[PDB]
Amino acid sequence: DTHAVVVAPQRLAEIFNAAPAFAMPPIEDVFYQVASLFSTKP
Amino acid sequence: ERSEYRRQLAEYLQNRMKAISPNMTELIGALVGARLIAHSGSLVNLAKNPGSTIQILGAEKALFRALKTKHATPKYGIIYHASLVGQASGPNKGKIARQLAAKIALSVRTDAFEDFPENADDETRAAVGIQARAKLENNLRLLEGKPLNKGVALGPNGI
Amino acid sequence: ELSVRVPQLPGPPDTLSDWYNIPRTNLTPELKRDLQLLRMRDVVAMGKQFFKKDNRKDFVPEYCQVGTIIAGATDGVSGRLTRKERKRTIVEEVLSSDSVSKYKRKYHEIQEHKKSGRKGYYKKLMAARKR
Amino acid sequence: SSLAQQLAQIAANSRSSFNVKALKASHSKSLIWEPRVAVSQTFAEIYSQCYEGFKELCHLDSRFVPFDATLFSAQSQEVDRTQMTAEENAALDKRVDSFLHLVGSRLRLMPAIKAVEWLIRRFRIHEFNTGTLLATFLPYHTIPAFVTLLSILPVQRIPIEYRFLDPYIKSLTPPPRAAIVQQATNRPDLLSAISRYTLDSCRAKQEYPGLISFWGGIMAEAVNGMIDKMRSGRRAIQLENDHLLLQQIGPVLSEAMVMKDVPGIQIASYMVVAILAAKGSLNDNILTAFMEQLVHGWTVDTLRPGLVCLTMLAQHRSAKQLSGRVAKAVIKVPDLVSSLRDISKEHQVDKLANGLVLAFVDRGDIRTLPVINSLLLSELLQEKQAKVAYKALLLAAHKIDNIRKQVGSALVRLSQAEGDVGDAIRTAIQEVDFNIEELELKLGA
Amino acid sequence: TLTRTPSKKTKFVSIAFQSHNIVIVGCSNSTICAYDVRTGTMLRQMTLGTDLTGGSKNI
Amino acid sequence: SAAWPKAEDPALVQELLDCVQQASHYRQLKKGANETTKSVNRGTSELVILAADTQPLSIVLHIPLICEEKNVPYVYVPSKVALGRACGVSRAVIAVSLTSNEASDLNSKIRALRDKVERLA
Amino acid sequence: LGYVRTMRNIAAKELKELEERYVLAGPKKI
Amino acid sequence: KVDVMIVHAVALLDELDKELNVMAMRVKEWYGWHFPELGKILPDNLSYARVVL
Amino acid sequence: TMERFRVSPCGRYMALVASDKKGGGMLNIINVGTMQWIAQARIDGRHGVADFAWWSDGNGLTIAGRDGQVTEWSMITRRTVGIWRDEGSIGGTVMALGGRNGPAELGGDRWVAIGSNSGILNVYDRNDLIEIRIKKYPTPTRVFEQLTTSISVVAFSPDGQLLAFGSQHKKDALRLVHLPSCTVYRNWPTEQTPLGRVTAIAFSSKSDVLAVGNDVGRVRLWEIRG
Repeated sequence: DTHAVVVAPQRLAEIFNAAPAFAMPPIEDVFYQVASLFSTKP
Repeated sequence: ERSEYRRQLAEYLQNRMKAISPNMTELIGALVGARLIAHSGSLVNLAKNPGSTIQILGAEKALFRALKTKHATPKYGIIYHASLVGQASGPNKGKIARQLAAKIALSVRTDAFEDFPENADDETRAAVGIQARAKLENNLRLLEGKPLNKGVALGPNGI
Repeated sequence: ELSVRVPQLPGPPDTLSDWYNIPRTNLTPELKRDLQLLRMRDVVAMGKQFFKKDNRKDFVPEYCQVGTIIAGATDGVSGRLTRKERKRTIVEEVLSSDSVSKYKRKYHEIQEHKKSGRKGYYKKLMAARKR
Repeated sequence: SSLAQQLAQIAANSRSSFNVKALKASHSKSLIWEPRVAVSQTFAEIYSQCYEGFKELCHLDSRFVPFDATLFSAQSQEVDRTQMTAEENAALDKRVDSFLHLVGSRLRLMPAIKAVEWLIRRFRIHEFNTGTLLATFLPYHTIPAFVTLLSILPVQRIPIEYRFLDPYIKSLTPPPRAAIVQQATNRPDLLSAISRYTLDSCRAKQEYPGLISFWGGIMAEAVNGMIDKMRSGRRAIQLENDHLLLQQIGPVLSEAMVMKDVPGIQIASYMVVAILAAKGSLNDNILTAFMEQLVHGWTVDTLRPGLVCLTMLAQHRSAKQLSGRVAKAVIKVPDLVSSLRDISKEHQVDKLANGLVLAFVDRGDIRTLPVINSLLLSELLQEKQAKVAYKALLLAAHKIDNIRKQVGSALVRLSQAEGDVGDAIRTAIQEVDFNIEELELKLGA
Repeated sequence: TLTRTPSKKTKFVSIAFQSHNIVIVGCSNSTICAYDVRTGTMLRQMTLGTDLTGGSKNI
Repeated sequence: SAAWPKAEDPALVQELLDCVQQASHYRQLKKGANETTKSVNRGTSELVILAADTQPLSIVLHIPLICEEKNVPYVYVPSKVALGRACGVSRAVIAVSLTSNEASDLNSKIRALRDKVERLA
Repeated sequence: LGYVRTMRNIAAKELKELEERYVLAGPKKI
Repeated sequence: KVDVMIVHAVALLDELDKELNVMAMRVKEWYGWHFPELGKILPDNLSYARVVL
Repeated sequence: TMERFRVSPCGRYMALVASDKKGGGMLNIINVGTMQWIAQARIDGRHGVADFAWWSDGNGLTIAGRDGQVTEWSMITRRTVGIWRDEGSIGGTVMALGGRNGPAELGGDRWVAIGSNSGILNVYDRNDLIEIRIKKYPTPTRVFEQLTTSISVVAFSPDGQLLAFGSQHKKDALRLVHLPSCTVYRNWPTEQTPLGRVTAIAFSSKSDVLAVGNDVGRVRLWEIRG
């Protein structure tokens, strides 16, 4: 059985702050980064 | 002819500082690294210096006058004309100056004492410099993206 | 060809535009001693050369700049200070000059005249009465 | 000073200039030219330079011809906004909003800034349409163009949700993303304004990756911060906070998940749903509702990120089996077990696989048989889940009243699986205590 | 010299070898040290409590 | 490796860390590589303890050079985290340097401890 | 503290120089 | 690698900088007698030398 | 003295720490139903045995002794299975050991918490403890540096989900950690939660009630619902 993962807003904000809105990697790569951050795999 | 000789001398100096200490070159640049090597005398004599000393290399006159008069000491030396502190302004410039001095001390110790099996790329030799540069730039962009103070938005009446 | 502007919208004047931008006085204590000397130069050249008595309330001007005479191309063997006399401040030049013994002598004369009968004289008289 | 208060209300709501100094200042406020020439700059040369810029814009992209007809015309040289009636002003607001949504993509170019300089210096967008203009300049919140727009904006026309730019107008520095997301997680007004703006743009099919990435990032960090606010421990308060979050978000995520035509905004919505499911602890019905709309909404361009979000949803559910239409759409997925192995390389797909197996077992069609067999031989379930799955499969084979032939072929195929899942099937048969020889003979004879 | 114990009052009173490279020394501060000969290191330090029969608290 | 005056005996490591904790309470201590460097250069450092678990060893290998030039004893303890929460920092210190004064029980302990370090050498 | 540190550094260099010069001026051998 | 090359090279670079400055201003005052509007228009000293060439 | 002792969850054995320090501490194991000495386990340290705990199936016991050493010593072969070291703890003070579904050869207790005297509490995973061989320098699943002073009391939930650890020397040093996430609960204790100087803590058998008793001598109760 699983539980709700915990994440640090510093890490998430660093991921989204690494580039401006324009000239960021596309939304697919950004989504895989976010899902990998939130993935509950040991 | 003198100007072309200066330009090719600077290219030689960049090549030579890259050959000697790739960590400091990946950190700040061959020119300011050469200035630090000059003011210290030798690479080992620089590696013997701590981080605060590398911060205030070059500002010795103002430093010792301020210390002997109980004034406030200068914040930085040649690290100013280094590149990475040039993006900041004021207090963030001072904080980047401290952090760059400490990481420069780390990188110069690594470049002057680590041993390598000589079939080693310049990249895996300057890994410490590359990692320190990326981390320090992240700290700088964070200090630049620090938000200002929130204020009460008053309407037309004063409410 | 036509770029976006950058908005740079955020007392006494800094530079006198009508006098080719002389800076405001950075009132270092060395400058304050120099200005005391320049208001006091009737006493420095002790008696040998008097000056027009210019005495205002504040002796610091609002605009100054410390300088040095460079050179006269017509006079360069006696109209030129040696290296061992080129002092940084005017008051350093004055102390390196002569007659400092003369200043000290006159100062001791004034000190005797002012301690003439003030309190040491009265202590002396009181001891001579009580003895 | 009640009279002074009512009068200041009138003075802030007033729109036209009425003395010469107010006219000169309101005409001097400009983007490109400095104010010293912007005072003495008349409308002919303004229209000449900015019409040249708009011409360059029309040679960039095609759909600027209606605004060539109606906003950049030789009569719009002369037309004054404050002398038209309220409905003419409303139609003008619609045309301005359409042009702003259209020009939002290429704002970093001097042609687009020239066009916006025309709109500001003639139609006074910075005094009459501050909401849409400020939302359109919002995604570019680092560039000096946004710094100048922040300068020329009048302080009292800024609406309430954007009223957090007051210290930056005081000190003209571009506000950082930390400030934007912090105001987003406090006020729901700014968040709803950004989401309304971007959904309007995506309905008008004038979106672009910069705006979509901005909206996704701001709402993602905003939902993170808002859940970090909503977590309160007392059961009633966290239930009310969950309902409040869902009522504040639900329409935005619904339209952004069902919107087919823009896979950018659909993937951004999937990111928001993934964070909202993994971090915030929701309920089973809300999670199955998210799955139902997601499988109703994906396409081929978003299939694999959609499966990532489905994996995280099924992982963070509480129950074990899935609801129906999700099973139908994942039947329709072409390469399921290969994709799930690709995801399981980093994401622990076990609960999703188990839910699919139980749903297909409860489905009495037999066109699911290759998917059921591939899922069981996939080694993507846990061994207990595989055992109870085979048990329920045999229970359905008993429940059935052809079908028996197909399930017999599948059952003997699973019984003669080779690996650890074959070990699990054998011990499951041994623990349920039925005869593999009885089923083999009844299905073979 | 392989090593020396940190305390100067540590006196070595017995020695026997476990294998080709591991030496077991018995030490008068109630100690049995297991050193390794090749690098001259200290594998471990077995110890014993006080003697509770009389005084002289070191075994 | 290059960590040749290594302190491996656990009783020796325990004595060194107890002495470091005591001197830290007396503020007779300098924590960190740069403050160790400054104290050794100014010649006030009575004894200096390094950590062997630094991942680049070169960031601390310079200290024995000036230590040999100034004739002050240096000794490597294993764990930088152990040295850290012995100092009382909750950060991993890698080089601590504890000085002397006119008279203290810690001064006598420092004399005995550098005697033990000389034994280790 | 900084000022006292600088004065102590100066005094330490002078003490080293003076002890050296004093020793140079003025069962040992077997 | 030996860094006495680094020390001597950066000292030579500083000496060369001051020497380049004084020779460039000298060619400025030594050609401006024939053409001073050039010195007014071109501030970059290497470009000054190239245009005199 | 017979002060510190622990009873096995099997209830057959009970362990007493001897008062014989001399750089190495031993503890005697006594059969309970007859109250007879049956065995003696001895570890090497600097002052002896800080704390210890039986295993969940009750065959071996884990002794955390000062100078950071930890010995797992079984009952079946009645000698030491293994020895490791807490990462840089300058001296252990208390330990606890709980959870389910761990290493079946090491007793099946999944989580082990060791609180030093610096205030640092390391939480190790006992499947990660295995390289029967034991890794000499295991890495903690998480290091806690929340509390400032010396860790006094540690207790796991009997359901292996909660971990309460508290320091006494400061007014109100108590924290609550969920497992296996290893995150400190941030909404309790608040600045006005009347703990006191937390001297003893205890979870109920069904893990519904947390009981805290302070040095003034009062006991307080919190239900623990999710």
